Amino acid sequence: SVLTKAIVNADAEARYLSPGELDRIKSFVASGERRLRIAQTLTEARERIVKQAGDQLFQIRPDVVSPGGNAYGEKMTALCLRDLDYYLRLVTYGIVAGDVTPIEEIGIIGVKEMYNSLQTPIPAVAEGVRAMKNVATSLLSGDDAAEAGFYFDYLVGAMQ
Amino acid sequence: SVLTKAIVNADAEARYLSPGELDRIKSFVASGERRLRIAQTLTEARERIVKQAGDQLFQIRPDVVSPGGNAYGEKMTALCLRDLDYYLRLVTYGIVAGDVTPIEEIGIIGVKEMYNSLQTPIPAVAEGVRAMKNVATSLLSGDDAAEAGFYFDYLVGAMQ
Amino acid sequence: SVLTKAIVNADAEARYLSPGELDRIKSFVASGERRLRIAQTLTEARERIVKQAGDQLFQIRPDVVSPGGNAYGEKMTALCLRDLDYYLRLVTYGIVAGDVTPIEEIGIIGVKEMYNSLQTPIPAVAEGVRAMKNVATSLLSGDDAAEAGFYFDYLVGAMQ
Amino acid sequence: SVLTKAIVNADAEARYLSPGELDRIKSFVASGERRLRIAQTLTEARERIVKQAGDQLFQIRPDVVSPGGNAYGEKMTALCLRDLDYYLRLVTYGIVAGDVTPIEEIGIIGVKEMYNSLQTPIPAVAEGVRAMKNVATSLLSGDDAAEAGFYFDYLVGAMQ
Amino acid sequence: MQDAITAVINNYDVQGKYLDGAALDKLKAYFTTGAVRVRAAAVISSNATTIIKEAAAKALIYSDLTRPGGNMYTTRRYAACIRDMDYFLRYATYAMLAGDPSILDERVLNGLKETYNSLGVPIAATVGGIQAMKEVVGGLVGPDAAKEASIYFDYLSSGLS
Amino acid sequence: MQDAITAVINNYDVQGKYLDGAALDKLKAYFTTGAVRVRAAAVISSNATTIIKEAAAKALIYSDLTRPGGNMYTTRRYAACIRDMDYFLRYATYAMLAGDPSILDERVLNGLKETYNSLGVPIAATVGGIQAMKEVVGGLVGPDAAKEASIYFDYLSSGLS
Amino acid sequence: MQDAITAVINNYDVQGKYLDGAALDKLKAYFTTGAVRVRAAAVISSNATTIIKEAAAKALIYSDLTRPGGNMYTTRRYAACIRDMDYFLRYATYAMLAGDPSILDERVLNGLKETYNSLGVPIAATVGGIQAMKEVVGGLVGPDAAKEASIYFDYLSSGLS
Amino acid sequence: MQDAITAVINNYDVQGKYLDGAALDKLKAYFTTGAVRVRAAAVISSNATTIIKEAAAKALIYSDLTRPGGNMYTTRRYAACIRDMDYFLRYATYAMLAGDPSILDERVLNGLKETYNSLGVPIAATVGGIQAMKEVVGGLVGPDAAKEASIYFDYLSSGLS
Amino acid sequence: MQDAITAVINNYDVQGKYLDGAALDKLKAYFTTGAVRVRAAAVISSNATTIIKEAAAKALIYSDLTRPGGNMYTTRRYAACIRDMDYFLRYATYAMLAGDPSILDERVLNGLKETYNSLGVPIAATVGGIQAMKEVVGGLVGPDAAKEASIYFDYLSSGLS
Amino acid sequence: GQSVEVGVGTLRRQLEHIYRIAPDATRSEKDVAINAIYRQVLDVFAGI
Amino acid sequence: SRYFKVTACIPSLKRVRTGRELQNTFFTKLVPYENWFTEQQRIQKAGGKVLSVKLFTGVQGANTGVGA
Amino acid sequence: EDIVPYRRYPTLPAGNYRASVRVNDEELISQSWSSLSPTYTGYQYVTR
Ligand SMILES: *CC[C@H]1/C(=C/c2[nH]c(/C=C3N=C(/C=C4\NC(=O)C(CC)=C4C)C(C)=C\3CCC(=O)O)c(CCC(=O)O)c2C)NC(=O)[C@@H]1C
Ligand SMILES: *C[C@@H](*)[C@H]1/C(=C/c2[nH]c(/C=C3N=C(/C=C4\NC(=O)C(CC)=C4C)C(C)=C\3CCC(=O)O)c(CCC(=O)O)c2C)NC(=O)[C@@H]1C
Ligand SMILES: *C[C@@H](*)[C@H]1/C(=C/c2[nH]c(/C=C3N=C(/C=C4\NC(=O)C(CC)=C4C)C(C)=C\3CCC(=O)O)c(CCC(=O)O)c2C)NC(=O)[C@@H]1C
Ligand SMILES: *C[C@@H](*)[C@H]1/C(=C/c2[nH]c(/C=C3N=C(/C=C4\NC(=O)C(CC)=C4C)C(C)=C\3CCC(=O)O)c(CCC(=O)O)c2C)NC(=O)[C@@H]1C
Ligand SMILES: *C[C@@H](*)[C@H]1/C(=C/c2[nH]c(/C=C3N=C(/C=C4\NC(=O)C(CC)=C4C)C(C)=C\3CCC(=O)O)c(CCC(=O)O)c2C)NC(=O)[C@@H]1C
Ligand SMILES: *[C@H](C)[C@H]1/C(=C/c2[nH]c(/C=C3N=C(/C=C4\NC(=O)C(CC)=C4C)C(C)=C\3CCC(=O)O)c(CCC(=O)O)c2C)NC(=O)[C@@H]1C
Ligand SMILES: *[C@H](C)[C@H]1/C(=C/c2[nH]c(/C=C3N=C(/C=C4\NC(=O)C(CC)=C4C)C(C)=C\3CCC(=O)O)c(CCC(=O)O)c2C)NC(=O)[C@@H]1C
Ligand SMILES: *[C@H](C)[C@H]1/C(=C/c2[nH]c(/C=C3N=C(/C=C4\NC(=O)C(CC)=C4C)C(C)=C\3CCC(=O)O)c(CCC(=O)O)c2C)NC(=O)[C@@H]1C
Ligand SMILES: *[C@H](C)[C@H]1/C(=C/c2[nH]c(/C=C3N=C(/C=C4\NC(=O)C(CC)=C4C)C(C)=C\3CCC(=O)O)c(CCC(=O)O)c2C)NC(=O)[C@@H]1C
Ligand SMILES: *[C@H](C)[C@H]1/C(=C/c2[nH]c(/C=C3N=C(/C=C4\NC(=O)C(CC)=C4C)C(C)=C\3CCC(=O)O)c(CCC(=O)O)c2C)NC(=O)[C@@H]1C
Repeated sequence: SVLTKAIVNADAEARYLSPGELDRIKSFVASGERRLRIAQTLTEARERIVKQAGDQLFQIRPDVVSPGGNAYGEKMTALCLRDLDYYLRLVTYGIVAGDVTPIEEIGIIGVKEMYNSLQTPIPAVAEGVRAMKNVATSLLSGDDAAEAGFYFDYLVGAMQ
Repeated sequence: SVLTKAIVNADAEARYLSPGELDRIKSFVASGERRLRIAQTLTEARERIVKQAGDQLFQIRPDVVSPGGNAYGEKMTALCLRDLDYYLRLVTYGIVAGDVTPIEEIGIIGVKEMYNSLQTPIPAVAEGVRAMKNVATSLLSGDDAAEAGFYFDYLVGAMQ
Repeated sequence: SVLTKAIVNADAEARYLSPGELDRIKSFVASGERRLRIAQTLTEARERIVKQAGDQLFQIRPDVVSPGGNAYGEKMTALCLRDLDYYLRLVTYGIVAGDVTPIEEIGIIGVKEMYNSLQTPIPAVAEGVRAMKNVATSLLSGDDAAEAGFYFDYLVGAMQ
Repeated sequence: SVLTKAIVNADAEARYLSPGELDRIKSFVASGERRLRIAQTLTEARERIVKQAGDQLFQIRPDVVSPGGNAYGEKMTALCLRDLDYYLRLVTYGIVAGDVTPIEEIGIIGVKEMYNSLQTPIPAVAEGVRAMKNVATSLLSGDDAAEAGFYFDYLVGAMQ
Repeated sequence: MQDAITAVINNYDVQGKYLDGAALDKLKAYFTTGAVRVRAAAVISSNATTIIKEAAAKALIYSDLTRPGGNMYTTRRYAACIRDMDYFLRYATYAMLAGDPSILDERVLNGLKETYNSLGVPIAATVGGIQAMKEVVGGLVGPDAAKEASIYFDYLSSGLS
Repeated sequence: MQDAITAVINNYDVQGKYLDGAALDKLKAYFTTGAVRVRAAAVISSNATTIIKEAAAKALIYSDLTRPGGNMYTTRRYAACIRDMDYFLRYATYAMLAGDPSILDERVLNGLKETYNSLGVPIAATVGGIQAMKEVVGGLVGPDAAKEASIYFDYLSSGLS
Repeated sequence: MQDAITAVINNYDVQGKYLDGAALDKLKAYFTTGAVRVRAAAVISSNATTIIKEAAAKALIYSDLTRPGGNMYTTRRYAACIRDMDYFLRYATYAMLAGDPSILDERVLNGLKETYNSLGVPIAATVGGIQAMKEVVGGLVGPDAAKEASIYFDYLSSGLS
Repeated sequence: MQDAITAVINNYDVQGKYLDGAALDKLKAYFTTGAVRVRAAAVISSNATTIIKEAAAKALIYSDLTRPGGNMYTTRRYAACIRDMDYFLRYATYAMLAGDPSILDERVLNGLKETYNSLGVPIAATVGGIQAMKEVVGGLVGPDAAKEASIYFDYLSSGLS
Repeated sequence: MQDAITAVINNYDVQGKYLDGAALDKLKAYFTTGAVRVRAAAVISSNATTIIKEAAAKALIYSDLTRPGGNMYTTRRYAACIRDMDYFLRYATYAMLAGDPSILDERVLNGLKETYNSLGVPIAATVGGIQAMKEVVGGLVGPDAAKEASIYFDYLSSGLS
Repeated sequence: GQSVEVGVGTLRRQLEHIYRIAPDATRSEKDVAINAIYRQVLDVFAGI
Repeated sequence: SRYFKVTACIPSLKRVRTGRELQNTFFTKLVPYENWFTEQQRIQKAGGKVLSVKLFTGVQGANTGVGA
Repeated sequence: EDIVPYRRYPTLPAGNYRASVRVNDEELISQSWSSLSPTYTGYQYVTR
């Protein structure tokens, strides 16, 4: 989280937390209630977001649901939907944590070898994440929607 | 400033800025005019805070203005008051910058070696700075007083 | 000592002793009886140097035995005298050793942190050791005194 | 051996064997029976080769079997002959291996300090190895003579 | 290491679960405790040397530890002991900020007892100094953060002991 | 390196002056344009590889540079050029975020002209690729930060040329 | 490490013996199967990623290991497991080429059991995966090198178990 | 480096000559002044920080060097300049003990000039400080070692200028 | 480590005692034998390789150690053995010069027994060789330093065994 | 007058970091520390 | 091809370093045979303690396939 | 043992400061390692 990042940066120089690294903690604790509300709101609409994002992803890239596609078949599409649910959970984790830090260890480092050895389209996963971002921003206020879209764009660059 | 500390980490890790860095920059930039108004009062009371700080410092320990003291003599006392004015200026710089980069690069690195060469009591200088903190906090609203007290606290901690 | 440091570079280079190291050790063992007589005279007289050094140091800087000074208390001045006794002993050890490494590993490296924690005037301690040097050389012959003063002003230099 | 060298390089670069390494392995396995025949011939002629090499070495350098010679005397000469037999065994080992790795680990590294401690002439050992090579090539076909002489010249260079 | 938020996130990720109200109240508690920790941390930063100068006086110095034959004897050992003491103070501050002793376990207690046994350091004396700083910090910070500060010093003392 | 705030603070430190109305006006001028810089930076970070792809396709590739004997010929040189492109983009993002060209002056432009002259790199092609990523950046970021992002790309192109 | 030739050479050099008929027979026995080892190694190198993919599909994935709470859970742990499997494949190929499990003992099995115990790695699942890779390799290589490939996979599985 | 003795020894070894009357005369000339060099070196070692402080007071501080815009200004530059003065004093002591400016050329003078030009250090002010420190050292040592101590300081000043 | 002088100094510094008559007598006893120690060390340094050569000829070589199956067989292992012999000789010379086995304990025997156990080196053969150079050094040095030289070789043999 | 940057930079001490590895301190910090090793030894000034 | 598994405790007795230095003092590490000599001898030249060693990788017979 | 190396710019060796500042952070790496595809340097332009 932001606290972990600041503590790591301070410990690396063997000093105490400067004032420049305390106002950020104050801002983080101030925005914590809004971040928790955003994460709970995203968690309430988890199934609708996943289904709608999957529909948009399939419309945009029908090749994946084609015979030569990684997600060809009912169970292969269910696995894609479960992966989208995993990434939505990771996004809500990042939003509550305030820093993206856990998401790196959870699902972006090694994700290239994930989808390479599973032969899955990483750009298709990116499009699915973008559809999830659209569905999420459709159910939030402007500042909450922008705050969630920051982490969604972070994932879209992270599997890039 | 906050920008320098948020950019040096990104340059060290060879990556674009993380969302925690972005929204910490938003706390910093949103608090900008308030930071300016906080620093303006201390500049208005520049030569008025230093005089009261000197009296409290000399009341707490008068031996520095004693014949065996480092500040004995009118010009020696004037030099000490000028150093206190220097540190007040650095405190205003740090308050407007939002971090401690200017204060650190101007007046805390090598300060121990230089004051040891001059044989000046560093613990005495710390109390002199704390008197400035009290005088400054007497002239500000509570939240702004705490905000400036964070930088005075950092100076006192780094001085010892 | 001499054999220790020479053996240090000898083992660093993985070789036997050079002729210069050998004749240097030869001169060292040649000067041994004079060194022993030096240290013997000081350890024999050890107490008068301690008390006269304390008196001279307090005369030069009475602020240490002033109310805001580090040496108020009979037991608190006893600690300063015991420190002087310690440093006189280390001077005798260095005199018999033929350089200064036991002195450094006993009371030189870390001594600045030592006295900075206690907020004791390091130049005042150096003044005390210097005043110790004069009353020490007062009880020695012309050539004995210079040899003792070499280690005494070594301690004076190392304290600053 | 060639297999050992190829596997070591492949593991060091963290990859499978290169086409060149595969081709050299194929060539070595093709030449294996010829190498076995050459080694069998040298093993069968091990004693006469050692005797003749000792004879040429003694004719070339009588000083070694002179009073100021390392191999002066019957048992000092027998030790030199046993060393020549050891080198013949290692030469056969290298010829069957296809490289010089066993040869090295067995007698070439440390041999300089070996004959320095024993005060034995390394150039004289090289000359004995050369007369040994002449005797060995006297009992082999031209291609096999060249193949054995490559290892013999490797040994001659190693004693240098 | 891991703060409260990261610990909760990791514990829920290990089940693969979205965050619920039970973890939400725990996060709310830390968000309520945020300001007092920040205010308490700066005070310790300002009075770090002063805090050390009293715990050492009340627990270590003026005893056989500081005399010849003591572990704290000689300037090198005294400087090392005070540097260790500052290490404990700073990492206790980090633990009190992060709301978890994970960093204390990761960066201080790991191998410290074995190194101290190898070097002859008095574990009882170190625990006494840690408790002395705990008393001093509890006095300085006030009722608001005294317990929170004290629990990590107790954690360090228990880990060493 | 320095940003706008540290630049003004240092510029008054060198004169030994307390910060006044002009300095605070410069500071508030930096603060008011804050959010556009981060939104440009976040969009740029999300669209980095697309920017490099579009810049290469519209400024370098499908030419004699990629054909044999050219500079960009061979996979090694192509990877080197794309890495340099990404480097320039990232450091221009840093300069835009900091509001200062000093980061580019120290960590990018220093010796690059002479090194490219020694290695045979096409400076005109480099400037064209820089302008290409500047165009794609102005397109992506929108009206909020397109101009601000454009100034530092122009700075890099001018420093190289 | 050591191959068959090096093993014979060291077993004779420890006795200080010239090579005799028995050692010649062992050397000839190794030489008679050189080409089949080369072709099997080439096939394995050409199909390394495919063998790992089908081995993972048959033994590891679609289970609790890839779910939360599984050792294989999360992309980092998954890539660690598959990188270990590729290590197993490459070192099995090395052992098959050299005709000796000395390299397998030296660079793979040494401490791997204790490492997996400390990390929580499922030894049974790893054995199942390596056995699946052995089956796939035996299918791919053909009759000429099936047993030669399978003996070193069984050696690795026995060392792990 | 080399002293007078080593310089004569090398100057005779280059001709392959045994020591003659002239070499013995030079050696005797150096030997006759050994004690004064040791006394001056011990005095300088004892008064090292005091000499630096008075040199700074007479030559550097209370000027534009110590105000905003001076090279001495700011704590880091103050510490750097005093460390430079300490280096000069130590190497001057080495030169006086060795009776040869070869150590000054090898370990002090090379690189220092253009290093100061690149850094912006005022060479004239440094030379003036070195000369004032020379005056203080000559005052402390006495007539016996005054000129022999002064000559190496003039060597340093001439090498800088 | 420590010599006789430093050992006495530390043994009194730990007790907080000045140098008394007993310490002066111990120091005088060490001082009276200084020249003979220097002579023995110079003789051993001048005759280093001869001592190791004769010790090897008397205790190690012409045995099963130098033949196949031996630990000292092969040029590399023989080099290791004679390098160890030379190190034992030089450290014994240092111990005899310093009048204390502290250097032998700190820089020779620390972990050497377990290292030889792990490597397979013969402890009894090494002890016999060490006794061999002990005999040779005792023969070379003469009555003056024979016992003092021999005591540290005995110390090395006792520590190894 | 000469400012802070006119001295020996102000960027070379900020730009230098000390990485330990901290054996039980998370894959992200471990990867950053390892990437620093590459950027130091085998230049890789992109850092990856 | 031989890697010792060694464990040492090096006490710093010259500087009193102010930052970290725990892993630098107490550490267990694999070291190759080629450099273990200099590593051990540096350890004992720094007043260190060689608590434990292991052979780990190589064979104790040696003299072939060893000096790679 | 346990920290990654970094740029230093030493001071003590009397010229090592300027040598270090020149060798790193003032001069980069020329002379690309491979000798297979030399650049003919005649095409600096990408006009189309
Ligand atoms: C509370 C006052 C204490 C005190 C101070 C004291 N200072 C000096 C002399 C100097 N102080 C400075 C200071 C600075 N230079 C910088 O760049 C900065 C950072 C902004 C500072 C703070 C300098 C350079 C000097 C040297 C003189 C000069 O400025 O030209 C003195 C005089 C010492 C002398 O020998 O003349 C004193 C007494 N003394 C005390 O006792 C107080 C604790
Ligand atoms: C939008 C869906 C895309 C897609 C996906 C797809 N995935 C699989 C199989 C797996 N996916 C995972 C994923 C994860 N494990 C983790 O730890 C994380 C981080 C939280 C993730 C995202 C795993 C482990 C598997 C393997 C099976 C299992 O879960 O046990 C498949 C099936 C592939 C197959 O060969 O059967 C698919 C198709 N496919 C698309 O076309 C979309 C782009
Ligand atoms: C109150 C002081 C007590 C004491 C301590 C003491 N410690 C040492 C030496 C070391 N202590 C450490 C500690 C740490 N390193 C770390 O990184 C951390 C956590 C971040 C810790 C806690 C280490 C590594 C050493 C060894 C290296 C060094 O000296 O720096 C010593 C010196 C021992 C010696 O002389 O060899 C002392 C004296 N001694 C007391 O009496 C107190 C109880
Ligand atoms: C669009 C790309 C153009 C191009 C580039 C090109 N560059 C190289 C090689 C190097 N580039 C650098 C760059 C830097 N060093 C630094 O310090 C910085 C800033 C911090 C930069 C940007 C360096 C050091 C090299 C050489 C070492 C290396 O390869 O990493 C090459 C390779 C040339 C060769 O093979 O010799 C190319 C091709 N070429 C084009 O045609 C484009 C216009
Ligand atoms: C008479 C020779 C006997 C013998 C010895 C032998 N020793 C080794 C290996 C080592 N010896 C050392 C020695 C030292 N460590 C130290 O710190 C110092 C002083 C600085 C010494 C003298 C060490 C560390 C090793 C291991 C690394 C190395 O080999 O250099 C060996 C080699 C064992 C092997 O082949 O692996 C031998 C053979 N062997 C005999 O048969 C004699 C009795
Ligand atoms: C005396 C001339 C000056 C002075 C001294 C002073 N010292 C103390 C307290 C201590 N001094 C030591 C010293 C040493 N420990 C060592 O191992 C060595 C090396 C041999 C030394 C020199 C220590 C450890 C202490 C702490 C108490 C203890 O020994 O257990 C004090 C008391 C400080 C206090 O706060 O009570 C004083 C006053 N004070 C002066 O003014 C003189 C210049
Ligand atoms: C064909 C079977 C597959 C395929 C290929 C494809 N390539 C490009 C474009 C380029 N390919 C290269 C390649 C090289 N440059 C080199 O120096 C070397 C080493 C000798 C290689 C291999 C380059 C430089 C380009 C860019 C254009 C240019 O050469 O100037 C394309 C076009 C991509 C586009 O966006 O237009 C394609 C399609 N595509 C497939 O699907 C096949 C598997
Ligand atoms: C994969 C089939 C199974 C599995 C494995 C797994 N391993 C790790 C971590 C490590 N694996 C190693 C491996 C080796 N050490 C060696 O010396 C060699 C030979 C060169 C090997 C193969 C090591 C050292 C580690 C730790 C360091 C590292 O990660 O690189 C993990 C990750 C554990 C973690 O998250 O910390 C995993 C998952 N897991 C399964 O479920 C499979 C049965
Ligand atoms: C012969 C051409 C030259 C020569 C040799 C010579 N050697 C010795 C004694 C020894 N030689 C060895 C050699 C080896 N041991 C090994 O393990 C290997 C690797 C296979 C070799 C080569 C050894 C160990 C000895 C010591 C005795 C023993 O083995 O038990 C001597 C005797 C020296 C003495 O002082 O007695 C001699 C003379 N002398 C010449 O003149 C030739 C040039
Ligand atoms: C002091 C009287 C004046 C002054 C000096 C000043 N110097 C530097 C920086 C450096 N000085 C050196 C010098 C040496 N290195 C050597 O090895 C030797 C001989 C053994 C010398 C003399 C070097 C190399 C540097 C650069 C590295 C460093 O800064 O330490 C500074 C500061 C540089 C900076 O801030 O970056 C200063 C201020 N300044 C004055 O005002 C005096 C006139």
